[PDB]
Amino acid sequence: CSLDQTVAPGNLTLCGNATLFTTFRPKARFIAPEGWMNAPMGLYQRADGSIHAGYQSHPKHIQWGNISQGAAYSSDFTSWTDFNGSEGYKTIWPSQIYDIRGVFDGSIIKEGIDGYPTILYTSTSFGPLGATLNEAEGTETQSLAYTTDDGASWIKLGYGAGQNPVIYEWPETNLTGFRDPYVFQSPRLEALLANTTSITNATGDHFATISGGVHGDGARLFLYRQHTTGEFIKWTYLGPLVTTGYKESYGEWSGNYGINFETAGVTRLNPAGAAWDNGSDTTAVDFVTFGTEQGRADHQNHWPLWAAVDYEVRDNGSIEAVIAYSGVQDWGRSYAYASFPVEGYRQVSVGWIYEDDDNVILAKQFGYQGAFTLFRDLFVKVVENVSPSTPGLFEQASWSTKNSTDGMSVTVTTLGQRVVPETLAAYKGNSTVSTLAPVMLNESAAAYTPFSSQPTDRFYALTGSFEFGLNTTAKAGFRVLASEEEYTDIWFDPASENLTVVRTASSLIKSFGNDTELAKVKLYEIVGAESKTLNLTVFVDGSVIEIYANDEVALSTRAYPWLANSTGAGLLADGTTAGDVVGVSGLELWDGLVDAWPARPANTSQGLVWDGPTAAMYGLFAGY
Amino acid sequence: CSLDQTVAPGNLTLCGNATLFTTFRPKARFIAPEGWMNAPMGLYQRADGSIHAGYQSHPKHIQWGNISQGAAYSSDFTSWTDFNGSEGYKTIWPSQIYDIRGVFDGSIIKEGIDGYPTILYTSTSFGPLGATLNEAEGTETQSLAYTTDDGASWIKLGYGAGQNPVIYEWPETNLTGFRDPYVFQSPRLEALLANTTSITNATGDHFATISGGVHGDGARLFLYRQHTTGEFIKWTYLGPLVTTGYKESYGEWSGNYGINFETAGVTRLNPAGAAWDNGSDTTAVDFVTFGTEQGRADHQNHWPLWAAVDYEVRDNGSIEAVIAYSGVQDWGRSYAYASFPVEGYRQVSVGWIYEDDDNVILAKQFGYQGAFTLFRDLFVKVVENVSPSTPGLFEQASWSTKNSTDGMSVTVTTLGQRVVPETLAAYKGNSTVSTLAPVMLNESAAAYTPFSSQPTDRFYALTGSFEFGLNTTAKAGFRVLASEEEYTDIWFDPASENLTVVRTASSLIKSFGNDTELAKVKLYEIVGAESKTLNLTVFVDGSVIEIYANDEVALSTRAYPWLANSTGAGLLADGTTAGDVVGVSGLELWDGLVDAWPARPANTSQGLVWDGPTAAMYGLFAGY
Ligand SMILES: *[C@@H]1O[C@H](CO)[C@@H](O[C@@H]2O[C@H](CO)[C@@H](O[C@@H]3O[C@H](CO[C@H]4O[C@H](CO[C@H]5O[C@H](CO)[C@@H](O)[C@H](O)[C@@H]5O[C@H]5O[C@H](CO)[C@@H](O)[C@H](O)[C@@H]5O)[C@@H](O)[C@H](O[C@H]5O[C@H](CO)[C@@H](O)[C@H](O)[C@@H]5O)[C@@H]4O)[C@@H](O)[C@H](O[C@H]4O[C@H](CO)[C@@H](O)[C@H](O)[C@@H]4O[C@H]4O[C@H](CO)[C@@H](O)[C@H](O)[C@@H]4O[C@H]4O[C@H](CO)[C@@H](O)[C@H](O)[C@@H]4O)[C@@H]3O)[C@H](O)[C@H]2NC(C)=O)[C@H](O)[C@H]1NC(C)=O
Ligand SMILES: *[C@@H]1O[C@H](CO)[C@@H](O[C@@H]2O[C@H](CO)[C@@H](O[C@@H]3O[C@H](CO[C@H]4O[C@H](CO[C@H]5O[C@H](CO)[C@@H](O)[C@H](O)[C@@H]5O[C@H]5O[C@H](CO)[C@@H](O)[C@H](O)[C@@H]5O)[C@@H](O)[C@H](O[C@H]5O[C@H](CO)[C@@H](O)[C@H](O)[C@@H]5O)[C@@H]4O)[C@@H](O)[C@H](O[C@H]4O[C@H](CO)[C@@H](O)[C@H](O)[C@@H]4O[C@H]4O[C@H](CO)[C@@H](O)[C@H](O)[C@@H]4O[C@H]4O[C@H](CO)[C@@H](O)[C@H](O)[C@@H]4O)[C@@H]3O)[C@H](O)[C@H]2NC(C)=O)[C@H](O)[C@H]1NC(C)=O
Ligand SMILES: *[C@@H]1O[C@H](CO)[C@@H](O[C@@H]2O[C@H](CO)[C@@H](O[C@@H]3O[C@H](CO[C@H]4O[C@H](CO)[C@@H](O)[C@H](O[C@H]5O[C@H](CO)[C@@H](O)[C@H](O)[C@@H]5O)[C@@H]4O)[C@@H](O)[C@H](O[C@H]4O[C@H](CO)[C@@H](O)[C@H](O)[C@@H]4O[C@@H]4O[C@H](CO)[C@@H](O)[C@H](O)[C@@H]4O)[C@@H]3O)[C@H](O)[C@H]2NC(C)=O)[C@H](O)[C@H]1NC(C)=O
Ligand SMILES: *[C@@H]1O[C@H](CO)[C@@H](O[C@@H]2O[C@H](CO)[C@@H](O[C@@H]3O[C@H](CO[C@H]4O[C@H](CO)[C@@H](O)[C@H](O[C@H]5O[C@H](CO)[C@@H](O)[C@H](O)[C@@H]5O)[C@@H]4O)[C@@H](O)[C@H](O[C@H]4O[C@H](CO)[C@@H](O)[C@H](O)[C@@H]4O[C@@H]4O[C@H](CO)[C@@H](O)[C@H](O)[C@@H]4O)[C@@H]3O)[C@H](O)[C@H]2NC(C)=O)[C@H](O)[C@H]1NC(C)=O
Ligand SMILES: OC[C@H]1O[C@@](CO)(OC[C@@]2(OC[C@@]3(O[C@H]4O[C@H](CO)[C@@H](O)[C@H](O)[C@H]4O)O[C@H](CO)[C@@H](O)[C@@H]3O)O[C@H](CO)[C@@H](O)[C@@H]2O)[C@@H](O)[C@@H]1O
Ligand SMILES: OC[C@H]1O[C@@](CO)(OC[C@@]2(OC[C@@]3(O[C@H]4O[C@H](CO)[C@@H](O)[C@H](O)[C@H]4O)O[C@H](CO)[C@@H](O)[C@@H]3O)O[C@H](CO)[C@@H](O)[C@@H]2O)[C@@H](O)[C@@H]1O
Ligand SMILES: *[C@@H]1O[C@H](CO)[C@@H](O)[C@H](O)[C@H]1NC(C)=O
Ligand SMILES: *[C@@H]1O[C@H](CO)[C@@H](O)[C@H](O)[C@H]1NC(C)=O
Ligand SMILES: *[C@@H]1O[C@H](CO)[C@@H](O)[C@H](O)[C@H]1NC(C)=O
Ligand SMILES: *[C@@H]1O[C@H](CO)[C@@H](O)[C@H](O)[C@H]1NC(C)=O
Ligand SMILES: *[C@@H]1O[C@H](CO)[C@@H](O)[C@H](O)[C@H]1NC(C)=O
Ligand SMILES: *[C@@H]1O[C@H](CO)[C@@H](O)[C@H](O)[C@H]1NC(C)=O
Ligand SMILES: *[C@@H]1O[C@H](CO)[C@@H](O)[C@H](O)[C@H]1NC(C)=O
Ligand SMILES: *[C@@H]1O[C@H](CO)[C@@H](O)[C@H](O)[C@H]1NC(C)=O
Ligand SMILES: *[C@@H]1O[C@H](CO)[C@@H](O)[C@H](O)[C@H]1NC(C)=O
Ligand SMILES: *[C@@H]1O[C@H](CO)[C@@H](O)[C@H](O)[C@H]1NC(C)=O
Repeated sequence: CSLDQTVAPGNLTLCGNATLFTTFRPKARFIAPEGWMNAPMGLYQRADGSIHAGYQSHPKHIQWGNISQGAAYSSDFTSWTDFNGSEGYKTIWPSQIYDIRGVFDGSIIKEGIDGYPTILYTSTSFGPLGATLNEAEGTETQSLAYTTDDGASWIKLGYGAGQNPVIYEWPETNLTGFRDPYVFQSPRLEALLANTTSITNATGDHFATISGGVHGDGARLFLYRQHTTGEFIKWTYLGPLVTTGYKESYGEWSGNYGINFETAGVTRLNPAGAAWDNGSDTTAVDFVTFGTEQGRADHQNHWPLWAAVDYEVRDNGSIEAVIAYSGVQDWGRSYAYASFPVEGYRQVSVGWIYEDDDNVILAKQFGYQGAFTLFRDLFVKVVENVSPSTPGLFEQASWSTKNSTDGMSVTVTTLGQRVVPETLAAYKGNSTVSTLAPVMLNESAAAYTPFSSQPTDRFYALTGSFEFGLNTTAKAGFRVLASEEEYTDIWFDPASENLTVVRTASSLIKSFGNDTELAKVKLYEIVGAESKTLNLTVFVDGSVIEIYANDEVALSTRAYPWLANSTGAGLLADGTTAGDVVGVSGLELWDGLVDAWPARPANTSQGLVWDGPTAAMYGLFAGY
Repeated sequence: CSLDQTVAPGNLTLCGNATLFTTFRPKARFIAPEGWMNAPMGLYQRADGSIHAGYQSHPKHIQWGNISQGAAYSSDFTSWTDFNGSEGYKTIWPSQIYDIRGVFDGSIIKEGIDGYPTILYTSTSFGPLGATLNEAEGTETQSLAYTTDDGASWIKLGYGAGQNPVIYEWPETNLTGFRDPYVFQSPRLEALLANTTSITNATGDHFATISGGVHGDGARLFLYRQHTTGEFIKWTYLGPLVTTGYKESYGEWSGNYGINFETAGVTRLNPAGAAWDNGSDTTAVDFVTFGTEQGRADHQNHWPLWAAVDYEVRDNGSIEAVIAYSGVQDWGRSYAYASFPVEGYRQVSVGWIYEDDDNVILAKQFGYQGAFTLFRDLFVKVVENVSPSTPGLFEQASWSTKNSTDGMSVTVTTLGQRVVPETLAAYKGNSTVSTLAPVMLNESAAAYTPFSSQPTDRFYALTGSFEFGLNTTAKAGFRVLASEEEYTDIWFDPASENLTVVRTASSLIKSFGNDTELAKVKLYEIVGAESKTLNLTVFVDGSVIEIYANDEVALSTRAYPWLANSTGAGLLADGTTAGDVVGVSGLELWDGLVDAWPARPANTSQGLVWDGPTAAMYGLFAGY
């Protein structure tokens, strides 16, 4: 096997384990030291202000199995340090009959057992497990563990009656799934339920949702309430919080609700960030975020969605979250978004970006799979003075509209997402920053125009504001990871409202995915404006391309160019003329970003192992 | 609930957990501190000469489950000390996907991994498990662990390819079972296989049997050989060592071979004890000991058997053990005999005595279930100058006969069993010993004649030699645990050759078993003798009654009299007359025996617990 990146790639399947470890690997984001990772889990801000991040982990393997919590910490979301204990960077692992099949996703009770941070997680045991299988009660249960050393280790409650698992009875029959407990406090829900606590006897200050669905009848998010404040064993099922139909879609801007929910969370936001009011803040909005499965033909059958909801109290002392509008958290190769509270009235969200090697052709050669997204502040995005002639504005798809008294302008409300400012500041400050001159794209514009300053490697950020005419048919955007022979094109086409990532030339290596990514972006036209603007920011980090538009739309994807010089970037233009012009301004290149794992050497592989012939006998894990 | 043992028992099912802990509990033998125990395991003589004894254990429960190795040690087989570590008296427990369903029986490689004592044990995982179920490959595998601290703790090899489990492929299809690996060295088998090692490539100095069978086609003992000396991962299947038919019986003296073997072992003995010759000792005999299941209507469907075998070498480099004669290791409520080598050319055997509460009526009230038998030296019993007119002598059922040159006398050979002398010496020396006058049982004999000295509690031993006429129809024996209203009768009836334990009056508590126990005993008549003699020794230890006849026949059973004064003992006589007389001599009572667990308080209960509703969901363990 040749690793010569100045010539065409050979047959890379002949290369040894982890021989391509550094070739495509992100350096500026959260990623496991090696091996398989998936969903973020156990996220919390520790007492010292640092962030604890857990993740679903299978060290020394490149497929899922024996799933455990790997963990690390950071003071700024950006520069991280691994925990190191008796199980390396793992801090929770399968060890008991109730969780031996996997320590699945879980979330944090900050003041839990004996006052310590406490995780409620899905403990899995034997049997068919999956939304398309005939799962039985007991295969997925919910269990507790607590930490006396700020996440270096966790102590599980004992197995048995009145101990672990703490939630095991299915709340309804024929579930498609029963996992991913999300624990949260909610002055809002407490106020809504306060007149019904005699019906249920549940008066605790923590709520928990469990994600699932019902066979043949769509997804469900089940709401539990802690029975008594300061006691963590008894959780009382109230009722279904979110109920959607079998492969129901709210429309083109909203993905598809599939057959089963995963990793669902509940939050309340206002324009500044997290809102902890009881309903009295008229600017605050209740949101649910959730993954759905089997409602999508590609992207591992997974949609990471969100919905704004209006809560209604049922007669039996439960809550119906009625969906008001519904959107997409990320349109690309990401899933399993977890959100958590951060000091200063913030709610921060992070997800998992999977690879684009679904046939597992070069996974062993990588020696790892997966990374996180960047950490994102959630908030209510409010756009004032929106023109009523904005096309499709009153579909109110993934946004709400409020007319002015005179009917001449509209206020638009939707979910806002932006990269946490700590990361943007660290990235910019550690990079070589080039502030680029504005560019008018007209009849003289080439299809591709390289920036006047170029990246030096596969670790950079780009930003720009693209000003379009209101009736434009021109397209513009950014080309990244570019040489003559390999490149990835990020286009926005205002006439169709489509942001695309064209990957037909992303790599000479043909086994990686090359399908076109697509997001919908609504340019809310402002009253009196004779143009409409797209603010586009792109992070390039090894193989990750993570795109943000207007602090609203996110699209994560993957590109794996072979050639060492496929690092360039610049502007894309199509159909720009003397009359149909695209003005690009606020252009900036940040070359280098940050080394996110300063204590790690370049190659943190420990090799790969095979579980042997028993893996197929047990039938639980691939074994590699 | 009343614990008044001076009046009739009330409804004892109303009593709390462990309220009857001391009432019926053995004090002079190996028993767990509390809870459930079954099979002995991991038996070995440590480097300091002490004995390490493991056992199948489920603390704080009174039914089987989460099965683990509990352990203790002794310098003399008699006075024991518990290990105490992070898991109390447990030293191996379910902890990995491959053994999470139970750490089943295993045996010791004394010089194993890195020179340390090493256990090869059955590691169980999920799925139907049992001889009457449809078990699949992987549910029972065989795994290694080693100890660096003389049995205080064990370190398992890692899970995976080339590590644990080390034996997982079924050697034949449709097995009824695949467990209880018995590792042993054998100069005999090495010599027999030495000319065939090119066929198999297996040249190690350790052999291992695995116990099982084939659906519809009887039991099997599978023989493996360590592939290479000093290496413990690779074990090569040679072939079936013992093959018996579906519920085949060798006859009235031999139990029934059932459908599946459990806890099988292989040894070689001579008249003095263990034999380590290569075949050159003409006095040595090869033996297999084994449990069988589903060949018996009662006694938990279990026979603990043994067979003398003659080894034949197969063309494919394996061994057929052809059964020469076949007997019973214990005729009562015991099973799961394990044997192990002890210094001074000894092979020592010990089994598990279960309770007689098969409907689980008072198990919670006990707070424990099970004990060991006494430890027994195995040897070849040889009886010289046997008269050819001994009835049924040439059936050669569970013995062999060799005629003298002149045909006027016979040498009889069979398996000998006797209590280890360390235990007999300690028992006698710590007891109040009464040497009783000989008694002729004739026309004046009462049905029951109390001994001139009486026991003071339920912990004593009796011995006597009963001399019968060659054509007697009289019966005699011992009554034990006796008051006016409760008693247990041990009879021998030479005319039928039956040793019985009649338990119709054993207890006023009606929920315990009351069926009559039965053993066959052959009194080998000596040339020139005008009488035949039964040497009968009985140990009474709480509820255990353990009977030995002629250092050959063993019968363990249970009696649970309620009354505090049901402790007496004496002679039984039936049909003795002026002409048909039974002479009893060598009579001795040992009152008190030994406190086998001197560091333990009287009540070592830690209470009982319930696993909760998930026990029924997982379906593996009762949960209590
Ligand atoms: C099948 O069998 C399995 C094996 O038996 C079984 O698993 C075992 O289950 C039991 C029962 O649930 C578990 O026991 C619990 O353990 C908890 C602690 O767990 C952590 O620590 C242990 C032991 O720690 C040591 O040993 C290891 C090994 O050598 C070392 O690594 C450590 O350094 C440490 O060593 C020191 O201590 C040793 C002696 O113990 C010394 O020898 C040594 O020199 C050192 O000094 C670890 O083994 C655990 O690891 C395992 O589990 C983790 C996950 O948790 C895994 O990641 C890991 O891989 C291992 O599998 C773990 O790290 C105990 O806290 C717990 O005791 C509490 O609960 C019980 C009730 O259940 C009470 O009786 C008890 O009193 C305790 O409750 C009190 O305290 C807590 C807080 O401390 C309070 O919340 C509570 O309210 C209560 O308060 C009381 O006291 C207060 C203070 O005084 C007072 O204020 C209050 O008022 C009140 O009175 C319990 O002992 C055991 O860990 C499992 N073991 C394993 C290996 O899994 C399995 O379940 C069975 N399966 C089935 C299906 O049945
Ligand atoms: C799902 O995930 C699970 C979790 O990841 C996974 O289970 C884990 O599997 C791994 C991999 O198999 C296991 O790792 C092995 O561990 C062996 C030791 O195991 C014992 O000790 C550990 C750790 O001990 C400490 O930590 C605990 C907890 O705090 C304390 O209680 C102890 O006191 C002790 O603490 C000290 O050390 C800590 C740091 O480690 C310090 O922080 C602390 O301050 C103290 O100083 C225990 O956790 C184990 O307990 C568990 O298992 C037991 C049963 O074994 C249970 O009863 C218990 O409940 C727990 O479950 C246990 O007690 C290692 O020996 C082993 O490493 C050897 O093998 C690997 C290859 O596999 C080699 O890479 C490595 O080099 C070692 O091999 C060398 O050494 C041996 C002899 O020592 C030689 O035989 C060998 O040939 C080789 O020799 C080499 O070195 C020689 C010397 O230099 C040289 O001469 C030679 O030439 C040669 O070079 C390995 O690390 C891990 O234990 C499992 N953990 C658990 C919790 O189960 C599970 O499998 C996964 N499942 C699936 C389906 O995938
Ligand atoms: C003495 O020791 C015991 C341990 O053995 C210990 O714990 C008790 O253990 C017994 C079992 O021995 C448990 O009994 C079972 O209880 C089930 C119902 O339990 C519910 O109601 C109870 C009564 O109010 C509550 O106490 C329970 O609370 C505990 O558990 C919950 C979790 O559910 C936990 O949140 C709490 O904190 C408590 O820990 C609980 O709410 C019964 O379903 C079960 O019934 C079986 O057994 C009966 C008697 O044999 C039958 O009548 C039933 O039909 C059924 O048995 C059948 O058996 C067949 C054959 O196997 C099978 O095929 C059928 O399907 C069926 O199962 C049983 O009665 C008891 O709950 C438990 N108590 C606890 C934990 O508090 C004691 O605490 C200990 N005492 C002391 C003082 O220490
Ligand atoms: C690089 O990293 C790997 C870990 O990923 C590590 O270990 C190797 O891992 C691979 C899997 O990635 C193993 O491959 C499998 O091997 C099976 C046969 O193995 C036997 O032959 C080998 C070749 O001589 C031996 O090396 C093996 O020895 C080891 O294992 C034994 C225990 O059996 C142990 O005693 C020894 O000590 C060694 O540890 C062993 O004797 C194959 O059956 C298996 O085949 C599957 O995959 C193929 C390729 O995809 C297909 O062609 C097959 O059809 C089959 O896949 C199918 O998949 C579908 C879909 O899932 C399924 O439905 C079908 O049923 C079917 O399964 C596979 O090839 C490899 O054995 C293992 N090597 C080891 C442990 O040494 C490497 O060591 C590491 N390299 C380095 C240098 O570190
Ligand atoms: O680690 C468990 C936690 O992860 C979640 C959230 O993702 O559950 C994920 C889940 O499967 C993930 C898995 O499967 C996906 O990809 C497959 C191949 O394209 C596709 O067929 C599946 O429909 C899709 O779910 O991802 C990897 C491959 O990327 C694959 O090996 C995994 O199965 O994990 C559970 C058990 O595998 C599944 O039920 C579940 O969908 C969260 O819900 C869990 O807590
Ligand atoms: O601990 C596992 C090791 O023990 C052995 C040797 O005994 O396997 C025993 C075994 O079952 C023991 C068990 O069942 C017996 O009693 C039942 C009730 O009378 C009867 O129906 C069964 O046929 C008989 O096997 O004993 C207790 C009750 O005394 C009961 O709970 C147990 O099942 O353990 C395995 C799993 O339970 C069985 O497959 C096996 O027969 C040894 O072979 C194991 O290493
Ligand atoms: C990039 O590398 C390729 C292969 O070495 C080469 O053909 C090309 O000219 C290089 N330079 C570029 C794209 O500027
Ligand atoms: C409360 O009512 C809802 C709507 O009928 C139902 O789905 C839920 O199961 C009920 N909650 C209970 C029974 O706890
Ligand atoms: C909102 O404004 C638009 C444009 O003026 C108008 O068509 C629509 O009827 C208004 N809606 C309401 C509720 O007044
Ligand atoms: C570089 O990044 C580090 C780690 O995130 C950060 O702490 C530091 O402030 C950055 N340097 C700058 C902004 O000069
Ligand atoms: C824009 O995207 C939609 C999917 O939402 C698709 O149907 C349509 O064809 C696209 N149009 C163009 C011009 O890209
Ligand atoms: C034994 O105890 C019972 C009940 O207290 C009593 O009736 C009997 O007389 C006692 N004495 C004996 C058997 O010698
Ligand atoms: C050796 O021969 C015997 C008798 O045919 C057979 O049962 C056994 O499986 C053979 N051993 C092998 C194939 O290893
Ligand atoms: C053994 O001795 C008996 C009695 O003398 C005789 O009947 C029998 O035939 C003898 N057997 C042999 C093999 O000589
Ligand atoms: C009493 O028993 C102990 C423990 O088995 C033993 O060591 C001691 O020798 C015995 N006492 C005698 C024989 O006097
Ligand atoms: C002796 O035991 C056998 C069972 O081996 C039985 O068939 C026979 O009836 C018994 N006879 C007497 C008199 O007890």
